[PDB]
Amino acid sequence: KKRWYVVQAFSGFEGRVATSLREHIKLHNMEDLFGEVMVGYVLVQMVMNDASWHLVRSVPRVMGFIGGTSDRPAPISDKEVDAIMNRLQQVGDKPRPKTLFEPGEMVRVNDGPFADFNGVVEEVDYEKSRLKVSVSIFGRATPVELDFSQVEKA
Amino acid sequence: VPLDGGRFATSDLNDLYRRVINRNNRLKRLLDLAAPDIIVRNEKRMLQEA
Amino acid sequence: RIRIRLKAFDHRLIDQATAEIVETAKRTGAQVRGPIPLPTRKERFTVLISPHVNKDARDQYEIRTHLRLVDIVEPTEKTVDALMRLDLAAGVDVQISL
DNA sequence: CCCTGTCTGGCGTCCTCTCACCCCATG
DNA sequence: CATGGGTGCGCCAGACAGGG
Repeated sequence: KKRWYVVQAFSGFEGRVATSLREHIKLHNMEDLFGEVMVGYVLVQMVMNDASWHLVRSVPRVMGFIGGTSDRPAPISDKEVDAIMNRLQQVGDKPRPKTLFEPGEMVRVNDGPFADFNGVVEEVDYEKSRLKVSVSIFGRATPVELDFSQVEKA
Repeated sequence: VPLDGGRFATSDLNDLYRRVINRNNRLKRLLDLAAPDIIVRNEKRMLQEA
Repeated sequence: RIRIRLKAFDHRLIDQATAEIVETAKRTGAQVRGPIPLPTRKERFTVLISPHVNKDARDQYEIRTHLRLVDIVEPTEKTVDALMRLDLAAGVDVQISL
């Protein structure tokens, strides 16, 4: 059984640290002691022998593990485990919006010259994915069409 | 203030304050995301040292 | 495709309004199809004026109405930027359909 | 607890006059 | 383009262990 651990790298060289780590594994052929490597912190499926600990800290541009102590470092205590699996699916099938708009509902604009302005959606168009909202510019309401992502629900 | 050339010769306190604000923004984002214990302990420890 | 409709009554005050919004767009975006007008709109109403009698005194008044459409050609991130909270014509209804 | 050894901190003159040089590095 | 992490000083003195 291989449990997870957290590795600190020089922040910015993280993909190169991950590649060098996979290559040090396939050099010193402790292939049965490493499962994956996930991407300034690098997640490693691993077991704990002192040989594998020296291996990961002998990988270049790696500071060390992050745990309670340096004798027996600590398995990443990820509170979200099965929830993190669903959070990876959430980032994967990105939850997107088509035309979040409603009559008389106030909205917020954060894109184009109308950004930083609020208004109401007098008309909505889910088929055209466009919301009809006017902005109080110099007093007169300025009915303009904004996308659901172009404006926020108020 | 800049030097003769034009590159701004920045003071040391701007490095210190900019570090503290970079780390504080990172710590607010990790407490938003509910990172595990060891991540936010290192994050708060880096803020303490900053 | 971007429409700037302007809605008011008289053509003697909107005439400076079609001058201010094509030229200030020219200095920033310079992308406009030109003002294309709309038929003048008339609201005539005959009303009785004698206080309690005499269905003959009907005086014709009218609240006149005019509409002019600017129609800039390209969604410019400089025309809208400079002319967002800006409209010379006072007591007017601007409709910047983007 | 009463003395003994260690471990870290705090500090060391004043005015001037030039010079030289101030973060890589890179996908 | 923008950010991200040496090994030559010497005395005083008091606080922290360390026996004692």
